[PDB]
Amino acid sequence: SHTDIKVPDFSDYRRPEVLDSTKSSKESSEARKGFSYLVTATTTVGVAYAAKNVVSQFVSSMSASADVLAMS
Amino acid sequence: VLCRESLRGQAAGRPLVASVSLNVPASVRY
Amino acid sequence: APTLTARLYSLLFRRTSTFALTIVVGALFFERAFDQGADAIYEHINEGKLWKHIKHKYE
Amino acid sequence: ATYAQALQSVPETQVSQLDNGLRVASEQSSQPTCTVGVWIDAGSRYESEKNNGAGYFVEHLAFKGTKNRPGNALEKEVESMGAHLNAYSTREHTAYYIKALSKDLPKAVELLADIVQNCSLEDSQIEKERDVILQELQENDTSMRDVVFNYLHATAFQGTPLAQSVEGPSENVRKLSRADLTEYLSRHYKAPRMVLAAAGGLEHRQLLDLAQKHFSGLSGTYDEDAVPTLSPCRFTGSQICHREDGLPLAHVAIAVEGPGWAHPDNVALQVANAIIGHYDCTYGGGAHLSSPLASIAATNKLCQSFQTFNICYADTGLLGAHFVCDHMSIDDMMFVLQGQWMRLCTSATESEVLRGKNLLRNALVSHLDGTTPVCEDIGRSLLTYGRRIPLAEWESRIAEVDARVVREVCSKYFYDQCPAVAGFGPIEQLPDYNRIRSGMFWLR
Amino acid sequence: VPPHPQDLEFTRLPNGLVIASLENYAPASRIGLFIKAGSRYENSNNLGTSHLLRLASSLTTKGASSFKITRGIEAVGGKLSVTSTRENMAYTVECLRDDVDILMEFLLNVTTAPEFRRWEVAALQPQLRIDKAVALQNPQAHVIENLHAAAYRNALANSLYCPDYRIGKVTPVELHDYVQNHFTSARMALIGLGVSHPVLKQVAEQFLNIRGGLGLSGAKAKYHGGEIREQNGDSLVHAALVAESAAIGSAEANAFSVLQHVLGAGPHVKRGSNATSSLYQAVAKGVHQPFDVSAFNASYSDSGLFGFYTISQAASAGDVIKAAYNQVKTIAQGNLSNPDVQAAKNKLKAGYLMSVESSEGFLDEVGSQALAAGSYTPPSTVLQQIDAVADADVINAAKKFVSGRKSMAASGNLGHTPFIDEL
Amino acid sequence: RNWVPTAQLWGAVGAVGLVSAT
Amino acid sequence: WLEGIRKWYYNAAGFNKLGLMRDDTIHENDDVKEAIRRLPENLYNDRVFRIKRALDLSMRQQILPKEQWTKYEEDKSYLEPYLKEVIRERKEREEWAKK
Repeated sequence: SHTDIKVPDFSDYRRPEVLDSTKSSKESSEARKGFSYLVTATTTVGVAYAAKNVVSQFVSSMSASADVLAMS
Repeated sequence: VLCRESLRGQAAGRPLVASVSLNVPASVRY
Repeated sequence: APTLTARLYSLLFRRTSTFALTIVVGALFFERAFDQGADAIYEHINEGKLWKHIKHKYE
Repeated sequence: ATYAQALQSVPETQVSQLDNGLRVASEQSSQPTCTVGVWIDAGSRYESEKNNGAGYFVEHLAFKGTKNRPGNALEKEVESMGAHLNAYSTREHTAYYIKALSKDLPKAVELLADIVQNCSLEDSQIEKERDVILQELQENDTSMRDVVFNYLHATAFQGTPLAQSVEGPSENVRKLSRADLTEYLSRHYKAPRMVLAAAGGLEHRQLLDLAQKHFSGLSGTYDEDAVPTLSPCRFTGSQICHREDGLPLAHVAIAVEGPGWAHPDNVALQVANAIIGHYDCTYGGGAHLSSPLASIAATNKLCQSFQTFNICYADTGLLGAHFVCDHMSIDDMMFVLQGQWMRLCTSATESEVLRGKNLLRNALVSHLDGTTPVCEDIGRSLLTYGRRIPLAEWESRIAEVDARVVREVCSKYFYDQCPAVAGFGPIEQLPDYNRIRSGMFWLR
Repeated sequence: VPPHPQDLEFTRLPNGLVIASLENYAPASRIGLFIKAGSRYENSNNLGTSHLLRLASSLTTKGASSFKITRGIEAVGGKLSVTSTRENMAYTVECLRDDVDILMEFLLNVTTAPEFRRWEVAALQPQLRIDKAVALQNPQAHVIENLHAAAYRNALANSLYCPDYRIGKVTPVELHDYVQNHFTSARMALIGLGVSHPVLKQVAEQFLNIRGGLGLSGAKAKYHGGEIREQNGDSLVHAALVAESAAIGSAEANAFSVLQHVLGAGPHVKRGSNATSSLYQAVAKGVHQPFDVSAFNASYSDSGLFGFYTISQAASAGDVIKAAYNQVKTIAQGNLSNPDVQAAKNKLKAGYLMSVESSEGFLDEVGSQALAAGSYTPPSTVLQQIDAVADADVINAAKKFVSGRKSMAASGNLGHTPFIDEL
Repeated sequence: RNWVPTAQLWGAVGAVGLVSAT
Repeated sequence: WLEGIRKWYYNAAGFNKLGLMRDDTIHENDDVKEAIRRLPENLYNDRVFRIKRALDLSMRQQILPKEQWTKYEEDKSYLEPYLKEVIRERKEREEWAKK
């Protein structure tokens, strides 16, 4: 039958916060999301710091150089 | 449609009666 | 009990609207924090050798 | 008179309780036929990995000869008296009931008591019902509607009792002994865990006398242990993808974690599921249908059918939707469906919520018509809710719901939540779980 | 606390329209306009026109657009259905008690004043290929179409679903004319539930007055003998064998209806062995397989069919049909005790009371009588009607089956499935 | 109606942005 | 009253020199396309040819002989009654969607 199909054990791959199969995940869910989405946000902040500097440097080359500012 | 238990009752109880609707699914009673 | 990271999720970055406001403001602060820190680290690494260290000298 | 008055003037349900533990409930009317039955907190969730399929067998064996009425004497006696006998097994609720004439009430209650208490469980008959269940499990294998729902449970509630099918695995059916069935019966089939419901033209006093005279023979507590109480089941956001191109149409069932029987939110979730609604290709309205998912699905001809469900259990459930479609229409159907969830979470018009309420208002009154649905409602209500809920109380909770409530509740249960997804059939297009999970919140 | 039951009121207008309302004090309302219009009143030319009309109930009317009908009914949580028999078309609306006049308005617009726009009808044409194909998955359905087709000549031989060649060919003019001819005062009958009588009467006078040709009555259910045998290549072998029973109005109908329950009508016990069923026990002792057999009884205002339906394997059909036929012939010759009839009557009269229990079945029964006779006869008199049927009437009905001309219909692998002449 | 707090929050997100690089 | 200018402008428009009626020159959109789809076989197959001939004229940079020109009096408004209904149904859908 198709009722012979049970889902294999993911206890190896699971997080610690959802291992107890007698426990409602909802209390941990917000923490589990908050952890992963923090990584993403921290990455975006770190790139945003870089991107700002890279762009600003190219913009500054297009601006007035040292030798023109000197003899102005 | 494999055993005799489930197969009971499928023989025509009455002349078929086609019902169509706006909301409810279309059925064929008896 | 509301946890540490869940408390961030719940109020700070559940919505994608506030997600960005957090990133922007966090990046605004991070820039000040990191530059200042890494400047000071580089300046302590290279103590006395840069102009700002020997500027009082000739001024 | 008005709808609000009619609700108040509806016959009030009444409940009494025997000393041995049994609850006895009744709904009186002016009709001549009636439904009477027995509802039990028993099923797949109470079963374990050893004795999975016990509740089903017992249901299979129930109506075969009792200890005092052997073979097919019970069958002959029920048939010859001009009445119907019926049964089922939910994951959380097993139930036997008789539909009969009001005149026939005493005999009906006696035959119910006979079925429950003193069941024969003939060994030659277990060996025949073994083959019957083994046939019936192959009969369910071909039904794609059932397979995808059993998979939804299996993956939603993985590693817990609710993952188990009510029918049970073929190996357990092949090896289930009489010792297991009788022990399952002796444990679970008892008075405080049972309810006797009735509905039709009948007097509550008389039902209580019949229950006192026949059902008070049941035991009233335990041996000081052996009292199983429900441990909560872990919901797991996860996917199961039975790829099978040979079958004609892909069946998909997607759901997020449910509220549980107790939660008031259920009303707002029923209103929510009524707004998204349900469609079938035989519907009349088609392109002009109110629910945008049906309208879009009808115009473009995305799917054959879809239905939003809220399956409820003790402290959890499955809130989501089901659809049947062509193998090239899965991504689109999924996109419109999730689009509707996200929309309802974030933006919900007052008009469509009123439509959502009225659909549910009509659903309640449509469903409780005839005695059997009311007898079910009583028997189920007392096991789940604890008491029978009047239609006025339901209406109070529906009228309570407005647009803000639907948004606050939909967004609570759906927005940024891992959903349990089950796919069976030609499902090559079925979106990746990360893409489904990305669809469970919005761009905003 | 028990509430009092009120009388089903009844009024018949001068123009011929039958009215009946029951003040239920219910939360929901349940209104139906029953019409003598259906598969039978089609003819050789305009076939499947009732089927398309059944489907077209939400199309644009003169007072309301198709969009307004769908959205207006759905916004109040209501639902508009159409239920066709061979004889009658039952347009039914359901809703809450405060939204009655709205659903009534749409009901009248659909039934009295439809437009049948060329493009809308043309757009609807492929839906009846679907709606047919959906129902024809149940092989019961197709065997019954073939049975009626082979049993009768002209009238009831018309298929309820549209003929396959007529898919696409039904015109908007044919619908117009089919409505104008049949949807008329003497042929119609407005039923109500959870509603006051005066408003239902006033609406029925104000809107439902229209009359044209035809004027009730009818043609002729010319009974014949036939067999159409459709080779299927299916898992099972579905078959049916009937003869001309009595029409619905007489006591003979009740004798046949009792005889159905004396024989194997249909199971009562979930997962039972069909104990008190006669036909099932007659065939079970003969052949040892998975099967099912049951007594089929159709009764109309003109004519009726009675016999039985058999489901079986390839080879078993030959034995099953014969053994069931012989069990009808053993009753027909006269082996029948008094308790068999007294059980069967109790089964029938219980089953009748159960059929009128839910308000949908009740309304269908009030609407059945409003057209069939033009009257109402409450359950108690129907109980008396059943109990008054003699054993001689049951033996005469069973004898009329065996003696009368035969009508067969089978579909499956029919290699060892007999003809009528082989019986 | 419902996009007023969202568009205000995105209005703030965009605003600080122009402060972000400049 | 001023039907004259209505008549002058008609002649000054010049689509009548190509043998087109007014509703052959209407700019297609969702409503017009739908109205044109609702047209019965005869009026559709006619506008097809009227347009097919008018384009063939426009290619060759010519117009019809003066008698074959469309007449302001005999200029039938074949498309309007359909297009009015399509527009009214869309307005209804929008007015219903408003609530």
